[PDB]
Formats: sequence, C-alpha cells, structure tokens
Amino acid sequence: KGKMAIVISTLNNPWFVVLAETAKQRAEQLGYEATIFDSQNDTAKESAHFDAIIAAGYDAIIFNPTDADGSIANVKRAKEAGIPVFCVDRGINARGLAVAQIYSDNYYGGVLMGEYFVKFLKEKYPDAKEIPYAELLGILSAQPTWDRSNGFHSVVDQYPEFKMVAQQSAEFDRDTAYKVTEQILQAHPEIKAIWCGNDAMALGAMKACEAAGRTDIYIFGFDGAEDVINAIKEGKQIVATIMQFPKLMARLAVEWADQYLRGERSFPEIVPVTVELVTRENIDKYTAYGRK
Ligand SMILES: O[C@@H]1[C@H](O)[C@H](O)CO[C@H]1O
Repeated sequence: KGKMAIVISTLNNPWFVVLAETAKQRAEQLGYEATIFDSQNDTAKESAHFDAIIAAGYDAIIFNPTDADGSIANVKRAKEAGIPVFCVDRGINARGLAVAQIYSDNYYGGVLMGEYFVKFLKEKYPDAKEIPYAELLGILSAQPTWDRSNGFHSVVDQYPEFKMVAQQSAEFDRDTAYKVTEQILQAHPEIKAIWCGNDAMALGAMKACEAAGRTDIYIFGFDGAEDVINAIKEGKQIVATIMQFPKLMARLAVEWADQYLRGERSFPEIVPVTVELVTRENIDKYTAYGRK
C-alpha cells in the first residue's frame, strides 16, 4: 500500500469538498492511506503542506494548485524528493514536474455559457439596445478563471448589445461574491444579468440580488454544485450553470498515481474533461456534481 496526499486549494467550497473526498475514498479503495491538506487559498500554507508531506514520506500527491505559477516550486520540491504529483482541476504553467494534469475543458464551458447567455437574454429582451451585465471573475491565479472568462467573451463580445459595465474577482467565494455584488448593484443598477466564474459566486450574487429586491437579474454560473442545481430546479434567478465532473477527475488522478507507483509510465501530460450546459430546459437530467 502506501499513502497519498490530497492537497486542495481550499475546502471552503462545496465543490472542492466533493473533489477531495472522492480522491481520498478512491485512494483508500485501492488500499492506500490518504490525507487531505486544505491550503485555504494560500500558497504559503500549501508550501507548508508540501514540506510536511515530503517529511512524512508520502508516496504520491494529488494536487489542486493555489497558483498556476507560484505552486510550481512546491511541485519541483516534491519531484526532487521522488514524490510524483498529479494535478487535478487546475494545472500549472510548467511541464515534466507533474506526471499528468486532469481538469475540465474550461474554455469550452465558457463558450457554452456565452452562447446560452446571449440566447436566453435576447429572448427576454429582444428590442433592448443595451443589455448591461456584470462579470464575477474567479481567483486570478487559477487557470480556469481565464479559460472560462475568455471563452465566454469569445461569444458574447460578438453581440455588441451586451455591455459589460463591471468586472471583478469574487475569489470563487460565496461571501466575497455577496459583498462584491452588493457594491456592483449600487454602482450599476442597470445590469440585467451576472455571469460568474463559479457556482459559489453565483450563489453570493443571488443572495445580494435578493436582498436588494432584484430578483429580475438573471445569473449564470459554473460547476454544477448542489445549491446551484437546487436554485435552477426551484426556478430561482440562477438560470444556468456548466456541469463539471469532479468525481471522474479525482478518480482518474488517483488510479493513475496507483498505476504510476507500480511502473506505468504512459499517461498524457494534459487530459481535458468534458463539461455540459445545465439550464431550466434540461435540469432534470442533472443532480449535484454529475448526471442523472
Ligand atoms: O474548477 C474549480 C471550481 O470552479 C471551483 O468552484 C473553483 O475552483 C475551480 O478551479
């Protein structure tokens, strides 16, 4: 057997709880001990985890980086120590240092949502000369933040009726998104929609919109997390999200670490995992964190 370290960006995100626990469970099912290390969105805490993990002689690391550039020195240190690293959900801007990186096709998720954003909103406001909107960005040091925003804009920018009047990071965080949205609503009451880089931000934005009596603002998220599935299902003002498949990601990452540890050496360096569009029209095909 042996032991696997599961190092996660933060556990203050329902989606990362699922990702981390699927990995831990899969490691255990394959006969490893496994420990989850919560970095709390802090690259310094992540580095302390990597020190401790190296000292404890862990056999493999399942890694979700706080910073696509800054987390590289942690990976390098594990590698020097002979500990293979498998990235899950976020990648690093390197190569060779991770055996494999498995994460979603986040650009394509952005494109899927940009399309539905345009479609849903032109349908609600066919004659409007401007449809003003706001974007909540994820954590700026996370690859998915930009992949999703870039992909979204690749579509929505082609439709100049849509005017992005505010753009700000809410750190992939619900309470942060609440405060940020509360400030955005004061400064730009004309917005008719909010596109958010993850579901936690969608939920914070919704709470803020509801508090101001602004239940007319259509909110668009990303992840397929429990309370966003629920919101969409209950007919609330979050009308869509992009389903990711953390259970698949986590499972592959652990299985490959096991396979690596008995000599398997051909894994691809980058594996994109597909995503799907969730709407009011198809919500019944989905549950929290996956299909059914
Ligand atoms: O893919 C994940 C999820 O969107 C999470 O909610 C924030 O971190 C991203 O890397």
